[PDB]
Amino acid sequence: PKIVNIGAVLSTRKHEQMFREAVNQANKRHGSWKIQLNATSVTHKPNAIQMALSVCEDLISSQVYAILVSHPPTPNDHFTPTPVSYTAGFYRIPVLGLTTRMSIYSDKSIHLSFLRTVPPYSHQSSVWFEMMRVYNWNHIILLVSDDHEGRAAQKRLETLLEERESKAEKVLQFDPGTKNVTALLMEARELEARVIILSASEDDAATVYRAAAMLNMTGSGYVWLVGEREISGNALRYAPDGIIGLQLINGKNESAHISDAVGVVAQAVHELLEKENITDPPRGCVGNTNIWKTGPLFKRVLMSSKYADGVTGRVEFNEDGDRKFANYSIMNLQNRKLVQVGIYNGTHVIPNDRKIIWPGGETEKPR
Amino acid sequence: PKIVNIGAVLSTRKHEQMFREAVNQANKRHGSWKIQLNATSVTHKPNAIQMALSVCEDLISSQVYAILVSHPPTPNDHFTPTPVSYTAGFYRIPVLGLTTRMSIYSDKSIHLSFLRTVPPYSHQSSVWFEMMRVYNWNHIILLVSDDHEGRAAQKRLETLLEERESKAEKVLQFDPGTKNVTALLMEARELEARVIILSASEDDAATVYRAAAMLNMTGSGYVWLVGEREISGNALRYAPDGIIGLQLINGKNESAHISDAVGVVAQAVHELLEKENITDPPRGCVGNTNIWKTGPLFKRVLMSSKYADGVTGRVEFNEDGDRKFANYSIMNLQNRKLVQVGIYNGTHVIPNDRKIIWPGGETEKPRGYQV
Ligand SMILES: *[C@@H]1O[C@H](CO)[C@@H](O)[C@H](O)[C@H]1NC(C)=O
Ligand SMILES: *[C@@H]1O[C@H](CO)[C@@H](O)[C@H](O)[C@H]1NC(C)=O
Ligand SMILES: *[C@@H]1O[C@H](CO)[C@@H](O)[C@H](O)[C@H]1NC(C)=O
Ligand SMILES: *[C@@H]1O[C@H](CO)[C@@H](O)[C@H](O)[C@H]1NC(C)=O
Ligand SMILES: *[C@@H]1O[C@H](CO)[C@@H](O)[C@H](O)[C@H]1NC(C)=O
Ligand SMILES: *[C@@H]1O[C@H](CO)[C@@H](O)[C@H](O)[C@H]1NC(C)=O
Ligand SMILES: *[C@@H]1O[C@H](CO)[C@@H](O)[C@H](O)[C@H]1NC(C)=O
Ligand SMILES: *[C@@H]1O[C@H](CO)[C@@H](O)[C@H](O)[C@H]1NC(C)=O
Ligand SMILES: *[C@@H]1O[C@H](CO)[C@@H](O)[C@H](O)[C@H]1NC(C)=O
Ligand SMILES: *[C@@H]1O[C@H](CO)[C@@H](O)[C@H](O)[C@H]1NC(C)=O
Ligand SMILES: [Cl-]
Ligand SMILES: [Cl-]
Ligand SMILES: [Cl-]
Ligand SMILES: [Cl-]
Ligand SMILES: [Cl-]
Ligand SMILES: [Cl-]
Repeated sequence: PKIVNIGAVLSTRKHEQMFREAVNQANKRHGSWKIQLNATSVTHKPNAIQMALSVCEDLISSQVYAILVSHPPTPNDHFTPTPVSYTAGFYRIPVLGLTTRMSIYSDKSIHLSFLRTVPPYSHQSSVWFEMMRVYNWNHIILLVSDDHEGRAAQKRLETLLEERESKAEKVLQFDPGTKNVTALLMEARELEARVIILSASEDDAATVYRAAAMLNMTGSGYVWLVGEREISGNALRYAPDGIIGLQLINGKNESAHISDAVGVVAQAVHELLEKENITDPPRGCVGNTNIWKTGPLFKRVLMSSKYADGVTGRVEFNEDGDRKFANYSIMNLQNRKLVQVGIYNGTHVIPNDRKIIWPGGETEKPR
Repeated sequence: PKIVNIGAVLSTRKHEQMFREAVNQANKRHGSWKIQLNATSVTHKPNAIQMALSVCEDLISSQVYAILVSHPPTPNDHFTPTPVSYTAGFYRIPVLGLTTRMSIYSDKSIHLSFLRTVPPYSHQSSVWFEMMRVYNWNHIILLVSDDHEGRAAQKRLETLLEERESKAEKVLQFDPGTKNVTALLMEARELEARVIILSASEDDAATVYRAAAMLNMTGSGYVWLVGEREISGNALRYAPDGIIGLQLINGKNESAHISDAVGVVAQAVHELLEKENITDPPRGCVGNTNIWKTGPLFKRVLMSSKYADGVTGRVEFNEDGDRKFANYSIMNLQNRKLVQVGIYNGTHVIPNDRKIIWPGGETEKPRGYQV
């Protein structure tokens, strides 16, 4: 009866409980004959020192094969995984994030021991790419954050725009923390195109919306295309009517992602302990300066795993650990109410019977 | 020929060249017939995402043996090495700290590729213990911030007090960054002990200094014994006359450490290349998830290295993580002006000629102890 520990850092005590269930439920699902999956976990810490310290003292110390990182889906939490990733990445222990959508985790270096059940915001540009053409606009204005996250959605959208009739036109970028995006929009206003795509924080989207309206870029022939987040929080409070944003279906549904992540990890642990040339994970974090050799192997099996019937539906991973084929519900601001006017899944936009109102009030697609 | 690369993250463009010259000088001093030291460096980055990325794209990408980390010595930059230590720790490349004194880096098991030519703030408790040896304080209230830093200072002082017939008369901890301390200091004032040891951030120190001056804990009987930081910035603007604080000699001196680090990294890299089974450091960051097995070795070489005639004293690193063992200087607040009233060698507190006015303008030494 081989005991295999699985660690998680989660939001609440009830989620710790939800994890303990989902694990030993998936334990009976697979078969407790050969291996028996064990759940050990800790409540999340917002203080990234105290957090990194907990991953050693509470998780890695008790022989863990992989860690799940969860936290409140708030914009001043979306980085509580960085310490966990760095600490566990030290020994090559795969970290399975399930809330955070920050693109820095999907980079080709730094977070090499990381994968997630939810796509980064930079992938919302794959929807915008389909959106363009479905509604036949193909000359756009683009403004991104000029922090990593912003350029990550620019670099992507513009890659898809290559090889294609549609071109970038003019890419503009602002300093992340600014009030005063006036002279930047002022320059965009006199430009050719009037379908604006935005990538910003909740409060930064708010600042451009606020200043866009003050410069009369808010209505008529203008189209505003954003993602989720640019229609969350204060961004919603100051958004122009007729803006098109997105929302990741099941994105904030933490109980779902605990269920699916335990799904793939259980499924991939059995897959792993079949190879029979594997080492046990280190119980270290104390003068232990060596990795476990079968670390990255487990990580490769992890992110090449295929797992349909998931509660977030058909969960498989990226070239570098991102969720593949995720469902975004297309949103639209009609009279201060976000109404589902479409739905993107994997690829392709599929609108419903309900009609879109465009920025300014006038129905019927602008140019 | 044979080129050996050394990385560095430093404060300015002119500190970068300061580093490059120190590497060139280390070659002209060492052998340099077999191996020739080289200098690749980047400037420091506040934003921790951009710093981690720079360590990969600029430093690790240039096949680096060890990375030096410096930065402005502001209380806002003291954490800048965490992304460097994590990113380079990922491959077991040794990171050498020059300016940060945060105690978290000294920890067992969080930063295992980290070195520093400067001791942590928690080590100031070694100085306070000696301050109590001289000046016979045997009854103390010790208030520390209830974070890792404050707790690190109380754990080390309590250890030192344990192996002696003593402990803190009472230990008090406040929530880092609170603006109400009035309550805590109330139960402190009614105690027997009258010498107060504080371990707080520079802004937290000011909060307690005025909450203390108000409940009347500044005059006469009291002794205020703190460390650097509790006498820096907003603290010291609000610190009571007669407060005694520490100041790490050549702590804020970048060029002095840029030199000494290059010195010991040069001294140790020669030692390493003297050995059998040495593998080259990782070429790049991208899609690379193996370490270099000699990384841990090289770090153990670095830590057991000795270096006399630094500029900053005798350079050597202890076992715990690694931290220098060298001189501090005792400062006293007189007429709102910090004047040196003593100096601490590696071991003993040794008073100077200059006389020392205690809290509340008092001329002669108090004893704490209720009076
Ligand atoms: C299994 O998990 C429990 C907590 O759920 C933990 O206390 C125990 O140590 C784990 N088993 C092993 C063998 O470590
Ligand atoms: C900042 O905004 C002010 C008024 O809102 C304006 O006068 C100034 O030109 C703006 N500059 C930039 C760079 O946005
Ligand atoms: C603002 O410009 C838009 C053109 O997009 C137009 O609908 C509206 O009449 C303008 N209003 C003013 C006051 O200039
Ligand atoms: C989480 O997911 C469930 C379905 O699995 C659904 O009721 C809802 O969207 C979320 N509810 C809670 C309580 O998290
Ligand atoms: C939505 O995605 C599915 C499965 O990934 C794909 O086959 C299909 O093209 C999309 N929807 C429609 C209506 O075709
Ligand atoms: C040596 O360092 C310089 C920068 O000072 C760097 O550009 C060069 O590529 C390095 N040479 C080797 C062989 O690594
Ligand atoms: C909070 O502070 C005010 C004065 O600063 C005081 O009236 C009150 O007693 C304090 N309470 C606590 C718990 O510090
Ligand atoms: C008040 O303050 C002075 C110095 O600030 C001090 O000597 C005295 O003991 C304190 N207490 C009273 C009751 O005055
Ligand atoms: C650093 O040490 C040097 C001697 O190397 C000394 O002259 C100076 O005080 C320090 N540097 C600065 C900039 O103060
Ligand atoms: C001061 O310096 C050294 C430590 O480096 C030590 O040998 C000596 O005993 C110390 N104190 C005195 C009073 O000499
Ligand atoms: Cl700007
Ligand atoms: Cl206009
Ligand atoms: Cl920066
Ligand atoms: Cl408090
Ligand atoms: Cl009183
Ligand atoms: Cl010391």
